Amino acid sequence: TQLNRALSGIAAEQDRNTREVFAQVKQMYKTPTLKYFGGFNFSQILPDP
Amino acid sequence: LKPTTFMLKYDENGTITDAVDCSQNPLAELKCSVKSFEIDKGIYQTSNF
Ligand SMILES: *[C@@H]1O[C@H](CO)[C@@H](O[C@@H]2O[C@H](CO)[C@@H](O[C@@H]3O[C@H](CO)[C@@H](O)[C@H](O[C@H]4O[C@H](CO)[C@@H](O)[C@H](O)[C@@H]4O)[C@@H]3O)[C@H](O)[C@H]2NC(C)=O)[C@H](O)[C@H]1NC(C)=O
Ligand SMILES: *[C@@H]1O[C@H](CO)[C@@H](O[C@@H]2O[C@H](CO)[C@@H](O)[C@H](O)[C@H]2NC(C)=O)[C@H](O)[C@H]1NC(C)=O
Repeated sequence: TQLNRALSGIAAEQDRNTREVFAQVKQMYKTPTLKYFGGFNFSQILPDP
Repeated sequence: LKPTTFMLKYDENGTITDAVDCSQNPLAELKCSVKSFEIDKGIYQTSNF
């Protein structure tokens, strides 16, 4: 059981790292339909619907 | 009588106040797991099958 905590202590704290990096946004924003802003082309960075 | 597992609670005077069958139902192993009658909200790893 001591070996189970030691992995489960890792496996949760490994899951904690992923939330802190990415989910720094409160709000989901829809991708704009204009993938071209003022001459700048964002096609390979935004996902394609 | 059966040879199974009990958790016992003693007072400050050495008197049994309470007990819980550790083989009764899946909640009651958890109280035997963490050594507490009162248990917080969360997910808790208990024994293998
Ligand atoms: C920003 O840059 C990106 C590059 O990453 C660019 O995305 C791609 O551009 C090409 C060319 O404009 C698009 O390809 C077209 O897609 C249609 C879909 O049916 C094809 O049929 C077209 O092919 C015809 O035309 C070609 C030359 O004109 C011929 O070689 C071909 O045989 C056909 O005759 C055409 O190639 C491609 O679809 C996009 N990519 C995506 C995911 O849309 C993007 O266009 C740039 N931004 C802007 C605003 O232009
Ligand atoms: C544990 O034993 C003690 C005695 O050592 C009990 O304490 C007494 O309790 C009575 C009635 O409750 C009081 O009038 C006394 O003042 C207490 N004495 C002391 C020294 O505390 C105590 O009640 C027992 N525990 C339980 C849960 O009953």
